Amino acid sequence: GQELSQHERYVEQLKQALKTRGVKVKFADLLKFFDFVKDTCPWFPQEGTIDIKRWRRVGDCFQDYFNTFGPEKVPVTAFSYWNLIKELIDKKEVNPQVMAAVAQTEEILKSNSQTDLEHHHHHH
Repeated sequence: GQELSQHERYVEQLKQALKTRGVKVKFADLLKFFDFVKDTCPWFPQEGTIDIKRWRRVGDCFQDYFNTFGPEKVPVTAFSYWNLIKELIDKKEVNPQVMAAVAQTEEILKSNSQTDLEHHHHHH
């Protein structure tokens, strides 16, 4: 999430995507959930493929994790945020603003790693 928020070319396309839905959120607020998919689905960037057929599994994952660890561990808003990206990818075919961002995210996923740098802190 905060990783993608630093890639300027992707940020330009996301400025269109955040705005076009009319949802009043900051980039920090959106990309917070992009961090959440990496932490819950470490295999998603390994597939390096961003299509709704792949993205549906991310929500299935949040649902499994939600039933196992409760709403205090996974928020119900994670599904709400997830739904926003779900419609964006499902209809990327008529949304070139996000389609370019889908391609850019795949490029960045393939260029990056599941883990890099001293992320020596998990839990709280």
